[PDB]
Amino acid sequence: IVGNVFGFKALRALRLEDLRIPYAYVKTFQGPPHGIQVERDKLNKYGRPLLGCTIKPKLGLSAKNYGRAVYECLRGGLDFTKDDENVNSQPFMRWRDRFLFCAEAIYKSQAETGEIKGH
Amino acid sequence: RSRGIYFTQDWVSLPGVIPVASGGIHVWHMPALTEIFGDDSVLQFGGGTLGHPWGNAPGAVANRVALEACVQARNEGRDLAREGNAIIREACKWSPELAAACEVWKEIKFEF
Amino acid sequence: GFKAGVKDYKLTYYTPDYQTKDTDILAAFRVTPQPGVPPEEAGAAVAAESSTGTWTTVWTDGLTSLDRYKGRCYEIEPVPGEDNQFIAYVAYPLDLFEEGSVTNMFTSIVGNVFGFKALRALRLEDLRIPYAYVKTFQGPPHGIQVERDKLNKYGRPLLGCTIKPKLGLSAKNYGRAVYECLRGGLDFTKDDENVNSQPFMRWRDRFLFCAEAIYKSQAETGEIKGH
Amino acid sequence: GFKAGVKDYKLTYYTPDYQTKDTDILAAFRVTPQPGVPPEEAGAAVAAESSTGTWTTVWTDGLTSLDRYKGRCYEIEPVPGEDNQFIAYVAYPLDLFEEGSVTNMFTSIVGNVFGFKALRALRLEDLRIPYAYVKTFQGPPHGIQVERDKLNKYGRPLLGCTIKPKLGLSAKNYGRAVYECLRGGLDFTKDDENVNSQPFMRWRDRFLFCAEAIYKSQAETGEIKGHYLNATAGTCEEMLKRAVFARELGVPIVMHDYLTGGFTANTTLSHYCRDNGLLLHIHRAMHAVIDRQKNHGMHFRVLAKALRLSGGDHIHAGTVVGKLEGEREITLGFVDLLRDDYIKKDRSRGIYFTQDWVSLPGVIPVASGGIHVWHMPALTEIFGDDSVLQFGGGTLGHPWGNAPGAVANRVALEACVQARNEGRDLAREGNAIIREACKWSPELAAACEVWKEIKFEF
Amino acid sequence: GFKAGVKDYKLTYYTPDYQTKDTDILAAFRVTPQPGVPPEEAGAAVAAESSTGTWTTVWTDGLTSLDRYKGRCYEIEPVPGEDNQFIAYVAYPLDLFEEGSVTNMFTSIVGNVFGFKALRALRLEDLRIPYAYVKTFQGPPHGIQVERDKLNKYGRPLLGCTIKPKLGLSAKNYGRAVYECLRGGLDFTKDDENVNSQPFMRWRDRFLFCAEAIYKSQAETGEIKGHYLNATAGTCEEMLKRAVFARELGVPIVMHDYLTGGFTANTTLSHYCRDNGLLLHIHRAMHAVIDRQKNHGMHFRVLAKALRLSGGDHIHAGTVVGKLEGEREITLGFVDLLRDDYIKKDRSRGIYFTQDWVSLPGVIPVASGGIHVWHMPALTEIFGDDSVLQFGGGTLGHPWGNAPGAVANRVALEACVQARNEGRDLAREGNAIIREACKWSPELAAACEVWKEIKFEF
Amino acid sequence: IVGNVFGFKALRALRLEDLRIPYAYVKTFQGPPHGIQVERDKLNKYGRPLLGCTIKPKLGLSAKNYGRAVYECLRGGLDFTKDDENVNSQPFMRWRDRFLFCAEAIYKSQAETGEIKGH
Amino acid sequence: MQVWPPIGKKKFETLSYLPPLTRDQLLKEVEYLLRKGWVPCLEFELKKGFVYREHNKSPGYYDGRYWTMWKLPMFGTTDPAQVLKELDEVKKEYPRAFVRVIGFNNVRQVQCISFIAHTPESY
Amino acid sequence: MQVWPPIGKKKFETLSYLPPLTRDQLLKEVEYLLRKGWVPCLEFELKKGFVYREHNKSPGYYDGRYWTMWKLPMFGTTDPAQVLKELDEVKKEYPRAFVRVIGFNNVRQVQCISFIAHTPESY
Ligand SMILES: O=C(COP(=O)(O)O)[C@H](O)[C@H](O)COP(=O)(O)O
Ligand SMILES: O=C(COP(=O)(O)O)[C@H](O)[C@H](O)COP(=O)(O)O
Ligand SMILES: O=C(COP(=O)(O)O)[C@H](O)[C@H](O)COP(=O)(O)O
Repeated sequence: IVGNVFGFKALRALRLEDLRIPYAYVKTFQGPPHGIQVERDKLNKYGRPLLGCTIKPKLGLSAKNYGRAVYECLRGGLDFTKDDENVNSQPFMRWRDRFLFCAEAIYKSQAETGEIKGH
Repeated sequence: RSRGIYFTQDWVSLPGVIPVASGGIHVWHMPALTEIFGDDSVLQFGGGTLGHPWGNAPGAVANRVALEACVQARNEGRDLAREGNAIIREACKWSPELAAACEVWKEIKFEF
Repeated sequence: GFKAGVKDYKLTYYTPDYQTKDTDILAAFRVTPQPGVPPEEAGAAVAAESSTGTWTTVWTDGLTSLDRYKGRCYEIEPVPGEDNQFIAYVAYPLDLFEEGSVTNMFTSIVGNVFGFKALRALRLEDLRIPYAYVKTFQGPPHGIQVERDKLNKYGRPLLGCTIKPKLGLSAKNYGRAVYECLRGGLDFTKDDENVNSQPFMRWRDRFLFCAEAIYKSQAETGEIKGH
Repeated sequence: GFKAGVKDYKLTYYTPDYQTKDTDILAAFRVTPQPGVPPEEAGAAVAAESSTGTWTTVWTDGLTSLDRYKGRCYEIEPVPGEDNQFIAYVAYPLDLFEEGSVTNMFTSIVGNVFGFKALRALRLEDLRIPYAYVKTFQGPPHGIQVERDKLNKYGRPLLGCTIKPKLGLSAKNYGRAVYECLRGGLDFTKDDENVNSQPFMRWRDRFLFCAEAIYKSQAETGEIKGHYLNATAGTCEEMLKRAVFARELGVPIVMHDYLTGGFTANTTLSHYCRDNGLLLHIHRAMHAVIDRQKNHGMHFRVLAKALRLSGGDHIHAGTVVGKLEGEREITLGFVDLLRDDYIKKDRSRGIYFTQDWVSLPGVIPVASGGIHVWHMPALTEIFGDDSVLQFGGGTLGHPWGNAPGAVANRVALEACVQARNEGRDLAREGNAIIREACKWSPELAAACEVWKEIKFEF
Repeated sequence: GFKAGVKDYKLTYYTPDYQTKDTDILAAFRVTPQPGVPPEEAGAAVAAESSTGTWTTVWTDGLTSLDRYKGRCYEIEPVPGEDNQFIAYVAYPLDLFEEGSVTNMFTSIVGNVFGFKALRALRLEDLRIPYAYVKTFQGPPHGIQVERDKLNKYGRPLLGCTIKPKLGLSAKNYGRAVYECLRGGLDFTKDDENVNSQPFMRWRDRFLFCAEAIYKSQAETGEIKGHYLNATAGTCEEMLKRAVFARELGVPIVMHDYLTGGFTANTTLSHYCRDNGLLLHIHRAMHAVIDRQKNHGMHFRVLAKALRLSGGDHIHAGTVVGKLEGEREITLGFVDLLRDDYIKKDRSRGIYFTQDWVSLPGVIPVASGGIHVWHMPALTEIFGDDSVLQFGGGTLGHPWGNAPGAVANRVALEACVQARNEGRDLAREGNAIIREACKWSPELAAACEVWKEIKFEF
Repeated sequence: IVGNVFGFKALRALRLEDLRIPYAYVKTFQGPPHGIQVERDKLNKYGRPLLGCTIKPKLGLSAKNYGRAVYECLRGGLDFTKDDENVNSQPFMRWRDRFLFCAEAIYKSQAETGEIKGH
Repeated sequence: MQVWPPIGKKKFETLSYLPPLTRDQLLKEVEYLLRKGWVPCLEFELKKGFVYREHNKSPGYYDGRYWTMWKLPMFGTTDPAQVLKELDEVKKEYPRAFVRVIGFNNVRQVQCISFIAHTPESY
Repeated sequence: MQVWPPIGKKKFETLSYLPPLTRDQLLKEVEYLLRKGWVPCLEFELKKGFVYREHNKSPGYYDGRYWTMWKLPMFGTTDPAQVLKELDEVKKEYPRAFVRVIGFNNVRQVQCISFIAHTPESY
């Protein structure tokens, strides 16, 4: 559907607005791992929008400050915190570290509030 | 087509995605937000939280309350877009966490 | 000392005085800003949102070193028209990037910034990959030299033919076309982009009839054959 | 056009006009040539044999680009005496080296050249690791910052004690010593270099009695506790068998001597420790064999750059005032090379090259070698907080035992830090800071009497 | 009675009356002590610090038996010339050492005792490995026996050639060059030590193009052919990735640099070599750093024994004549140790102890280093038949090229064999068996004109 | 059945002569991997006894000389050769080595006799 | 600058960040549920009032997620009166106990609101 | 020969083996912290002022390491005075908390100093 037809020299510009996926194709898909239903029932959270917060600055936080920051945000009322999109594994802060310090913080805020928490 | 919806789409029980709103939002956005996405949504505040004068725990509290304050008001039968700016002022009264954040992001509007 | 609130981007992320480093990834954005939006700001806007920055002051910036890690906009170049289009030159440090990871590099310099309501539009033209960054990459598994040694082909451009119709052919029909092709003198045949494995033709049957056909013609022509 | 036969080295491999590139590995050899052998030649001899060259003309050189790939000697520096010793500066291109591979880098710049009949002798002093090369390395699995976060330890040097006797103790007897040690106030205990698994004590029994003892004292002191578990081994399979069990006990830390194990064995280990969350402790067992002499060898400083990229959380670094040798200025040099991000050419400490590490984690220097309580302001002035200082005898030679030996050390360490923090000069008041801290600490005072006259000074 | 305090090493470690057990490990250290440290004190310092002692007294000595376990300096030989270098005899009980591991054995014996501030210089001349320890080792993957029978090659020295230039050849030129050298008469070709996997030439490529060439030359000549493939790598994953592929390619030999590679990885490599029948060649890359000097380091002998134990098919063994150092008698000594089941004491040869190997396979020594067609008979007389003679320069530098250079050496080798067998003397009538041989080979004769008057003498 | 009864003090000597293997228990076993009929159809020999020979000396022969005698044995007309009970893997000859020469030697005396051989 | 408490501030999900709900408000939520078409259901807990993990700990497995059910969900029910009526009765027998009001949507088969109605005295 | 007690010796990292410092010394540690361009912040805890492991146990993992943040790191503080002011303050809100004075390096981005500044009373 989009492999080449958009570079077509016999046009000025092309854009794909909508795609109708038949339902017999849709059925060769698992799709979402969980869906809006399971997500809510796993976490026990109902009747409101969920709340998160993306940690700042995008980059340049070290793992230990990541987690003190998560702990902070999760405890004061947020259902979720989060890594920025650019946050992956870099010199300033390697992934595994982040994961461990962040898991601690997850579970410390969860005790603190009695609310289910997810970084 | 008013919505840019070209075809009819049937999903045959495939799970839904929860949409995530996120991007220069703050405590004052909260009711426009609740009215647009509804309950099935994830509302996301980095600036909105990591930039509250009191810090992260509070910024959290500010948004969590201002969210809640919306929910109940809609449920009680208030209109969120006509009476939005107020459910928040009424809410500034009980949260010192909230009220602080509305003074700092008093008159930031993302409009172009 | 930490003061809550919105400030301009230009103050931290526009440094016309900056001297790029050999370690910096160097971005070249062709920017069409909104009415009102000055060069320096929409320029800075760009470097902040693609790196460390945010739409308000956040306190954790104090915890780390902005100077060590912010993407800067270091040069704006005026571009013909009005429009008021321009070329904004952005330096992101090494430290911002996952080693060996196009994925981290594109998420970041191109994750979000193109969606700023505050531009009409925005194009990434070119990126100076600093070499210290290259070195973290395997890149091609062989490369130009190595391919030629392995096939033993030298002195001329190489020759391929993608099979048609793009879709709708059988596994056996494929390598029929592939054999008649390769034997006539093509270095390669190919699968069209579109073909992977479908109802009309499951891959492994394809892979099979192609290989029978890769070789029947290699030994016929005395020439190394691919598909 | 190809002509068969011997020519001088100097003609292709001596380019005094060359401008080093930021991609070049920059070698600093202290060369003592034979009688007759000119500078330029023995200089060139060196770069050829460590890179692309050969003792005769070979034709295949025509097949490739010498200019693109030869190590060159670009500078000779005269050195005091006759002798006729000198410093020959060698640039090898990037392209010559396996990415991420100390092993390829040392094989090559140091494979063969030291055996030239045509020198009396030869020493590798320093190597400019170009950053584009650094970037191909994981290096330490955590680094200075990360270790401190994980243990939660801040503001002071760290404290270890290698257990004794080096050899001959039981598994159960080990972690007896380890527990009485850790509870008295040590951040760490360790396996001696020598202990791996022997007749008197098979490792996994050790690992077991140590862990029971790691934790009984953590919960007693309210303080995070380690014991260096040595993975160091015969084969690579065993070596991995040992840190797995460690991974599995919950234990913060493992050890490996990197040079008798080898940089290959070491790199696998620093790779596994990052993937499994293990601190890596390095002994430099067997070094002084390589590093002791002024005219021939490899300066410790190469051996410490090379460990930094192979990878490790801690490396022994010398004691200065100890039983093992290591002079002050030279020692201050390689501690910043282990530690810092950028290190400026410093000839008086022996840094021959500006060294940039462009964000590689730092390794914490470990001090350890016949030191005790009175050396502790020398230690806290010499290293700075950013160090493990380590007390074998200095803890199990304390008269009242292990929990008191350990106390004596922690307070005297604390005392120096309060004293420093408050504006006092550790070179000029430390003896008195110790005397002071004795009135308040009976354990300290005891270890002060046994060791009131023991120096090591040649 | 635990008495705290510093005591003389001599009290527990010096034991002039000790009778050694057929199971100890014995060491001969060439000690040059500082000024005003008595022989006996430096001897025991050396013996304690490599075994069980430390610098002050520890009470955990009482939990075990120091008698059972301590290292003992059991003799002091006052030494010729040097004032006042002596030779210290130390005995290490079997129980000290872990089964199957050179690393451990090199960790206690050389871990620190060489950086000792109370000495001027230390060097490890000889190590007597008991035969009950030797028996915890696989050793060589194959040995001189199996190697010969696998390849079907008998009655002469083996022949190789190291490809040049060291670095900078691309994979495709590597293989055309191997093909060339293997077809014209060589049993073996080889990668240089530095050849591992780099930008100019990635390992896998090299392996494939080189396997082809192996098998093309083998058909061409009817002789069994073996190119040496470097598995030396940054990580044992990578070292193991390469032998697996060499495995799959079906080719007879691989290479490892053991000292840079290092011992854990090396004995891992030998295990995979005896488990999948790969013969394994060794390079001693860096050896010179440690063995080169007379006063301080480790003699090549000690590292020769280490290799036997860890495993290796071939080990480099110096050329005597060629461009890098190594002297005959001594060079004679260490060959019987890599090769024989039994070497009696023989001090004329630098053979400190009697060494029994209890059937452990022998290593084939490899001569290699500025050798050429004229060296060939000195060579045959020194090493004998059980040896691998290696010519890169010697071949890749013949005026006619690689096939011929091969032919020149192959004939000049052969020409030696027969003459010795016929009853000629190779060192008195050496230069002639070659001139007589120049008469029938135009390949040979050409090479003697080009390397007419190159002599490596210093 | 043979665990302790041979040690009773009240006994001077006990020998187990035979064991009735009830058919019910037989069935939980696989027994021989191929058995007589099946061996014979693989090796393709009928009508006579098979012929074998154990390599001599018991122990002490090398991987090559084993295979050299293994070829000289098969070719001249044995259906089998064979390692002696004590041949296993030793400092005089390691197994992976015997196995590999002995296999050259089986197939070579195969192509030479046109009978099937083994060792 | 107000420091938020790290104890004494345990929460109950949707609505627990506002002041506790008055009976005009506990009514007004019940009406919404009914105005939307949900079915209301009351649940309660006497033991551990927040979330823990005793019996397993793998991802998204939690404990204390379930409470005990008060009777049957209220199919039939049109008045919000009759709900708080049940809330009165469940307090009146379990005063040392957490009570939650929930409501289902039967098409989607999820809980669409849930909010605390009653606590012990302090927790 | 004296016995170091196996109970009742709970410690708090740097300085905790020294006699408790007077305010003169407490201000002196702050002055050092400010003099080397670090940035002071106060942390505190009420439940669990030692490390344990409940929520996982793998190498490198511990719980209790994070305390709660007292407001914000003091960016732009110059006069060691201002640190004590906040210290006293947390003491008044929580006499029975554990309180640490911690100094941030922003370049190295690790805590360059961390010493305990108040205990409750009983344990
Ligand atoms: O990182 C941010 C900005 O954070 P904040 O404004 O909260 O500082 C964004 O939320 C998303 O990554 C942008 O993507 P999208 O435009 O889809 O949300
Ligand atoms: O065993 C000791 C001495 O112990 P102590 O002096 O504590 O009894 C040391 O920790 C290292 O062997 C020193 O070598 P390096 O210079 O390599 O650290
Ligand atoms: O690379 C060469 C020189 O080759 P050529 O002289 O044949 O060009 C050497 O043979 C060995 O690597 C040196 O090591 P050692 O000194 O043990 O042999």
